[PDB]
Amino acid sequence: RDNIQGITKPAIRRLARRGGVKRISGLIYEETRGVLKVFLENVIRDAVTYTEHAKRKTVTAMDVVYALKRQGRTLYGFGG
Amino acid sequence: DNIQGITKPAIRRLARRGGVKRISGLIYEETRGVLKVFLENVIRDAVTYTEHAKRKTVTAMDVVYALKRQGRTLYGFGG
Amino acid sequence: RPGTVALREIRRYQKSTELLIRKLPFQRLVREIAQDFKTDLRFQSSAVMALQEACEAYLVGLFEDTNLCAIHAKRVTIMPKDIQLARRIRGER
Amino acid sequence: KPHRYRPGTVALREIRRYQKSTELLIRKLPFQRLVREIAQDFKTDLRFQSSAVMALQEACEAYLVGLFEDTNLCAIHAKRVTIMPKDIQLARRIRGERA
Amino acid sequence: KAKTRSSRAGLQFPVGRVHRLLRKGNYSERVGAGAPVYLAAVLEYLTAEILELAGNAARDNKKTRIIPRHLQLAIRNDEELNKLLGRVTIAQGGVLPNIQAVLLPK
Amino acid sequence: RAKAKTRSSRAGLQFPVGRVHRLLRKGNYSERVGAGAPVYLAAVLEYLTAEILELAGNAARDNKKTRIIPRHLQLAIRNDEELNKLLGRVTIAQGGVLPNIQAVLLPK
Amino acid sequence: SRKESYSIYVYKVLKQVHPDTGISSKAMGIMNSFVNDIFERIAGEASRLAHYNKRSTITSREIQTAVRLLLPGELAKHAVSEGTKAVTKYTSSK
Amino acid sequence: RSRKESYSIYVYKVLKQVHPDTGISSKAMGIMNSFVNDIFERIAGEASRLAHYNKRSTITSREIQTAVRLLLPGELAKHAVSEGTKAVTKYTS
Amino acid sequence: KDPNFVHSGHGGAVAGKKNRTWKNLKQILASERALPWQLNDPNYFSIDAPPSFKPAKKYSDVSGLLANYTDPQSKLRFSTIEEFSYIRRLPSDVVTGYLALRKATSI
Amino acid sequence: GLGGQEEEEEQRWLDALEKGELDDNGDLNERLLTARQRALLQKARS
Amino acid sequence: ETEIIEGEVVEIQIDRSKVGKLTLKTTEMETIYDLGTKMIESLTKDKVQAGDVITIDKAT
Repeated sequence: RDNIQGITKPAIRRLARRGGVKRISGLIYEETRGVLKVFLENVIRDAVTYTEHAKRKTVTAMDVVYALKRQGRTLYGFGG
Repeated sequence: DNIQGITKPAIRRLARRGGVKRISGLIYEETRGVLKVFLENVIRDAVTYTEHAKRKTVTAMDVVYALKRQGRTLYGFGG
Repeated sequence: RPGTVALREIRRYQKSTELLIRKLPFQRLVREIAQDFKTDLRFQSSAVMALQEACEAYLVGLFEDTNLCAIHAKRVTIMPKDIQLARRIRGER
Repeated sequence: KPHRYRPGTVALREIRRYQKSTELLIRKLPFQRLVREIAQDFKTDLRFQSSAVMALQEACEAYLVGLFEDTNLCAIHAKRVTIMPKDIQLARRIRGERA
Repeated sequence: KAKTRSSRAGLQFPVGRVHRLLRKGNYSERVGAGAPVYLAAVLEYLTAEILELAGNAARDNKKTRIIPRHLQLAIRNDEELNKLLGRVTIAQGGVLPNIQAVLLPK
Repeated sequence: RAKAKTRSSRAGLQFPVGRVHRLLRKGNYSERVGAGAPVYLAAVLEYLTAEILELAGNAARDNKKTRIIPRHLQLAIRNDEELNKLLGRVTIAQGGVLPNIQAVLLPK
Repeated sequence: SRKESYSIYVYKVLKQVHPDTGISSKAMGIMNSFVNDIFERIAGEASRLAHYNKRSTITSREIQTAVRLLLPGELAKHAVSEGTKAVTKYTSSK
Repeated sequence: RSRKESYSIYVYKVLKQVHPDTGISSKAMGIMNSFVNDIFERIAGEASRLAHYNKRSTITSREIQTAVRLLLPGELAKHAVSEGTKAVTKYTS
Repeated sequence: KDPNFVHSGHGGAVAGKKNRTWKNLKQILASERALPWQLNDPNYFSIDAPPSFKPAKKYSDVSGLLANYTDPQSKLRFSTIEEFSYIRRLPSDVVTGYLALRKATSI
Repeated sequence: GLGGQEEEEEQRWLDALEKGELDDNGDLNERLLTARQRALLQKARS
Repeated sequence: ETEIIEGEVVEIQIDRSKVGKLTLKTTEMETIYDLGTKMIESLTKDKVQAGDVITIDKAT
């Protein structure tokens, strides 16, 4: 329905504070949410194309790991 | 020592293709460093392909394979 | 005082190891973004954890690059224009 | 026709003419000579193909043009219309190319 | 009598050469006959579509002989060529015209 | 023929020369995988394994604990300018980030 | 020896696209290198996909998947339309 | 049935050599298995290119010596080449 | 004028793709090794001196004095503390020079 | 020679520069679109 | 007159007779030395390791 707003204002505060930023102007939130959603969209679309090719309904940890290799933004520890 | 032969005018021209309105005088000497270190990447990779081929001559393919490995592929040389 | 507890907050999340986004909101967001690629998908419990680890990492790196943009412009305060600069010069879009 | 100009009025003509044309901005011999330096510290007495040295210049200038566009946008963001070496560093770091 | 795989699939591009390039390229010990048909058709689609832009760019820019500048104009005017090629480079194609906004004087 | 032994033990390696040869020869990286390749590759993997484990063990001991956890691996690789090239665009599950500040942030 | 390449097919496509038009040897060098780069890109991703599935056979489905993984957006759809049309002709023509 | 085929034994045999007092967590075993697996794919992938870039049919120590020299950074490249030559030297007698 | 006007074609490369001169000395030796030599015959290569039976004394690179030492970095060899203070200041241009000057591992 | 047309093109490009009436790239027909670009223009019109 | 080596051992390497190689550092120079058999059977015997400071009576 409307789930992009579920990335909460404190969660943005914390994630940006792990990233070390000092002052968050309140303008930041919706562009950060949209950017995140587009990165998810690319990874998910790729994972769905692997899953559709594999004749399979369930998206596995391997499909997201292969999408992260296809995008050159890899992630160790989930297998492979 | 031949990197100083890359000219301040050529660096203005090369920056002006990038659309910059104004330069500062430190850019010319720092750009020579950036060019030298970029060569000191792509040449050493190309030489490594050249050595694997047992060659004395650095070919178009030797530099194309280096530029492809560096993810900056150049179309119009090799194939 | 303000900006001082905002700075003291950095060292806690840079030392601590846990995920910062809420699992269920993220889980629904992945499924939402998937709906117009396909209906009726099943997601393995490990896959959405991997997607969250990738997304929090992507944002942490983008926030460092955002901090670089702001501090280069002599600001301790970040702005959406820092994200527009970063997402251009990254070569992404 | 006029004299001294409004500053940048010929710089706009430089951008136009160097973007409309496609020739390389460094002359060949300075680069032809330079290519026979960088290799020597890792392997002596290499011989360079006439195609390879040109592909190296095409790559080097294409690499610098993209770096200058990123540097330009860094300067414009940082209020300036004048580029400075710290804009080259910001562009490199956010590209992930050194540091 | 024989029939070419290219004309049997309806392409100009060489289906049997793509088959041999898959077969000798070690991409597998087994290659399906439809794979090089599809791959030749996609290479042909990409080639036809970029050349249709490039010949129009040449004709618009008061020329007719296709040269690397017209290929750079084909690649950078269309966002799906621009994302597919991205960080790859064109020999003497230059950069697409861009005297930057704000620096363009008031 | 009496008492077989691993090609790893003949090379002086822990890493599995048989497995590496099997993976090279079924991965279709070549039509002819000469046995020097998997020995050399097993040794390369074993060296990189030793280097990255030793840095992680130092990071774990410096963090006062006797176990490698992904946090101690992230605090090894982001503290090495060589491995931060080799792993320079890989993400670590449970690793977090390196503690870091631009000096312009700090008060008074 | 024999420059194993794509130039005559690229030229035959140009003459199918714009019969009046002609093309420099440098632009043909770009076309050959681009074609061979996209070939290695697709065939590489198809071989990865085959290993991920534990398949040997490089089927039409593998190439299609590698194509829609590598091509963006509507360009993926229209290239997929051309590839599926070409296979539809081939499988009908025997 | 399927089997996990992991490098877990060998990374542990190496840890117990470099830090005899120290152990591996199950998630760090995952990171180590990922690192070995990815570097194997990176090196063998470049070795398959390096064979066809000379149109040789085999892969041998020289293809992988070249792939190590290309893929690895500074000191690690000369160290990995030293280890590969040492292991092949012992293996060939 | 001169002792001849009609110099014969002795067997240089008169019109071949190869270089104009005769076979170089290595190629003369490679072909001379095909002749029906007996074990005792004065072959031009059999006159080569032995490889040295002594280990060869270490002489320092920058000064020629007897070298007790070799540098872990530059692999130059040296005799005294002030020669190390010089060798670490040399540009790599001449470090690779001095190694090649005694045909060491430098290529 | 006919380079006088390119000099007048530069004069037209200067008239727009003096007015300040140029695109964000500094630059000065649907029949030019491929079938994919017609589908993308349909997607822009929907 | 006596031949004494002294320095921090920087690095020490041994392999199978035996062959090996030692390095030393003072505040003012560094060296790499190939070792003869009767040094190998002394540096190993006395468990010398990188970062030790050692004095060697060279004659013995």
